[PDB]
Amino acid sequence: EEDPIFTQLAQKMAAAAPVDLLAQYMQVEAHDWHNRVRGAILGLISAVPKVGAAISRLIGLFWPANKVDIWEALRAEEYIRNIVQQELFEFEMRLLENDIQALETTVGRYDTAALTEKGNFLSIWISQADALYIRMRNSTNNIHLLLHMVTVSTLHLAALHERLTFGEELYGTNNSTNWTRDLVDKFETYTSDLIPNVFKRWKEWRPTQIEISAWVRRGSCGNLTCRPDVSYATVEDKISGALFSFQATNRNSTTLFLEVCEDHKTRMVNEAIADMASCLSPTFAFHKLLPDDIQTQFSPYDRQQFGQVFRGPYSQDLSHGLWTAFKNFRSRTTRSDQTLRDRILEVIIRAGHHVDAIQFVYDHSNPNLTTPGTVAGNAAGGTRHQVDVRDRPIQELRMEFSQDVLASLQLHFEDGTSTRKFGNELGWATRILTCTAPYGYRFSSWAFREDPGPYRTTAISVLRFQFTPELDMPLPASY
Amino acid sequence: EDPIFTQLAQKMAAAAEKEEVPVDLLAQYMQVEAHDWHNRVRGAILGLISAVPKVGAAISRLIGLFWPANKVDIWEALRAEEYIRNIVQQELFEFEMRLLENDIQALETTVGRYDTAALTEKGNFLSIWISQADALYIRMRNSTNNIHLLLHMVTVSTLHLAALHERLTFGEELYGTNNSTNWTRDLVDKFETYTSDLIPNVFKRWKEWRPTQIEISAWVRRGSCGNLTCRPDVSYATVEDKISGALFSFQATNRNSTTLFLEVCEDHKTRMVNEAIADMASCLSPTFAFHKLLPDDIQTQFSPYDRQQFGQVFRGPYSQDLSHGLWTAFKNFRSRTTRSDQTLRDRILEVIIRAGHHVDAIQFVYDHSNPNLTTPGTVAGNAAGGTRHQVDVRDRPIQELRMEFSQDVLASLQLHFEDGTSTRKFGNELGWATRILTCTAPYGYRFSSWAFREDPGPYRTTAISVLRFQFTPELDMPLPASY
Repeated sequence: EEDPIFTQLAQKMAAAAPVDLLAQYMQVEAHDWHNRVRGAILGLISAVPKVGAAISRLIGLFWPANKVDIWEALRAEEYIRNIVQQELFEFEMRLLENDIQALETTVGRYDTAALTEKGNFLSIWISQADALYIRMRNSTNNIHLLLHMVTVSTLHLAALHERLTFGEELYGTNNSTNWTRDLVDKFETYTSDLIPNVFKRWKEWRPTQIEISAWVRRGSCGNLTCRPDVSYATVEDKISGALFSFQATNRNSTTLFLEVCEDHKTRMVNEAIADMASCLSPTFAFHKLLPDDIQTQFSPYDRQQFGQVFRGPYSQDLSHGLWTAFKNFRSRTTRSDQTLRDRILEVIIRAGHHVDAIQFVYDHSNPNLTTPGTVAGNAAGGTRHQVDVRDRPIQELRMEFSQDVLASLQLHFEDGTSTRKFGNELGWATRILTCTAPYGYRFSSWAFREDPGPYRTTAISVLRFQFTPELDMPLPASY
Repeated sequence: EDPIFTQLAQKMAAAAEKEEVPVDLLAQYMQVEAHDWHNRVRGAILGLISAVPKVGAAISRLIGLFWPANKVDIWEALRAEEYIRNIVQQELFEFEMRLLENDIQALETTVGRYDTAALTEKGNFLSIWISQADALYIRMRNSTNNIHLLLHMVTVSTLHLAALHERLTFGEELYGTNNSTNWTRDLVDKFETYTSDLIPNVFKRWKEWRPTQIEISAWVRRGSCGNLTCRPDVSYATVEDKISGALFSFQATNRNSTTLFLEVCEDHKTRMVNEAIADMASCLSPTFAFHKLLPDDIQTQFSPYDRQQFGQVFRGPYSQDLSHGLWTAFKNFRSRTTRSDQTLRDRILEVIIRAGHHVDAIQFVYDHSNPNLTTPGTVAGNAAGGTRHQVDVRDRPIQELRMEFSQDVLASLQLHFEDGTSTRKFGNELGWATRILTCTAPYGYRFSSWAFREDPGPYRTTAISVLRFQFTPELDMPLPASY
């Protein structure tokens, strides 16, 4: 007995025939919790001017009849395994169970209350949500509860928004100055203090779980041969479990492999920070709960912490698991594009057998003009492809590496459509890597390394992509 | 920088001037190093027959491969074998090797003494080599963790048979007497015990153990009507390999069952076991060349390897469903093949690929008793659909197959050849691949057969949704130039 959704998706792809709607749906499900939190916030802004209407929608998303609840949906978040230790926030949540049930009881009582009793339950809701967040924030394992803090802060500000929006209906008085100040103050505490500061503590911890080991065995002449010196190094992430091993003979050095190991650590930390930033990105929509007339007085998020996140770098060298020889490893970018403009209008790709050139083309203060990015690679080589990405944001970039350089590039758009693969039309890809936008973030910039390629022209050997929060990200239909 | 990387870079630049699709010589070299131990063992065996019969010459060649000046030794080359992490526990054979260190050191002393000795002294040292080599293998065989020393057994059995071959080949000028009858019987007897008893039987014990490291767990949390909602029943299942660390997770709401996900978890376990067996089979494949050490006139009297254990190994199955890590709903999972091609013929002459937007049909064309004729295999998929691509794989064996999956079916196929050249990608010329999977022949094995599952694709035609590839040992596999 199959779940009917898979049947409908198979028929929908037949009807369309095109986009892999099956894969599309499952990628939405991977971010179920994320979509619920965003869905609940968007509901508070868009919903009919009717007391409890938006809150009823929030309850439907967070505590549906036929689906997992918000707390267990949280457990299944795609990125969770790379950023926090499941077992630690499992323990903390056993201590918070009765406080969470109490808050849920109050949320339910507000929903079912007559208008004359709603005001009382909302006050209790506000207090309970406030206390529950303070508990999580004061916990020894607070950094592992960061997604639980996104959930509770959402419930807190939902109630504060409800109280301001419908305050005269709930209480009768005109205390809108107080109701406004209360929303603003708790908005500030979360978005300017508690979320950034706990994220900073988390960011200091995450790299400590990646251990670099370097050692040597001195050569030995005995009966049969003279065995050479062997220098070794390993970089292991205890969270993700990713392991990269290096060794080189006829060398006696504990420093030889530190640079490439540190580059791998930076890369793993980049991936971890981007994942966490994504999971916190729903809190960047709290800004939209503030009255329109004061929205320009507040930042939607802490730009130092969340303004810039990275995936990669990517290279043929960075993909190899176990080295038996010492190479001049292409393990990081050596050139960064402009970052001032954070919206891409076009991507220019020159390509023949390999990728000849990449240029991001950004927006301009004057919306009629554009800001040409740095030209990576050979500006004269191959065929020039101008991909207009106005009205189709980039969701994923696929890179193929061959002969130690970038062989091809392909863009995957938000709606699931894609470009042609540019370069390596006929050839075999040694490595295939997919750079996926952190959910809630857009491509904002990039960095690269250039090297002489096998055609004795400038090739792109290393790529790293930079992202900034997307404050106007559309949700899937069902949300 | 190691001078090899600059050399490889220059060679690819030279080739780029002439060839439309040049070979990744860098990747090619690094894939040879990934199997350094394997290549050394094969190179050592081959060198006994390859060399014009000259006393000590083949043994000198073996010593150069096993204990070089500017590379790691045979024992540490072993540790770095690509497949090792999927098959054996390193800590367990580390523990055993510490107990065997002084015996290995003794055998190595004797090998060096044989190599450096004058002709009149060589004979004595070779006899000591034989005794020490035999004794060391029995210690590994009798070992508590013998299954984890299988690659070490491959190494010692090579050293043991190398010496027995040397004694038969040069026995007259070593010892003076002609005892070729006894020397033949000794080589045959040890060849037999290794290839027909000890390697097959320890492999059987290993094969019994490897599946036990894969755990399947199923449980349910029943629904609860409290204050604010009625929480639904959730059914869970997991399949985890404690060796590779591979983990696949399943859950479905509004279902109360511990049986729902057992079939898909069992199919994952079967797939994980397939990949492990193929990995280990590859590692033991150099012992299949022991046969070539036997005198030409008796080679037809012996099997080069145990066909039941090593005749057929598998990689996959591969499908879009099988690649997904965490499921939040129940699907009719496409997790195993439903139809296997013929297996009687085990040499492929051609692969026919029909493709349009996706792969329409695949057919393997095998050898025939009559070398003028062929044996067309079963046609998988839509025999009429797409553009027909006939790939002649006479003179270019298949090293790797690349599969792209999109819309729950096979979107494209691409062939990677032994020499590093490839075909075009057939299908999905302009599209985005949901999943990309590479099926790499176990090193020492060639593609011998395949199995598949068919499903209706999005274009209302028969599509290929699941692929599994079967392999048989390649007894005439060439070595890289280096070896």
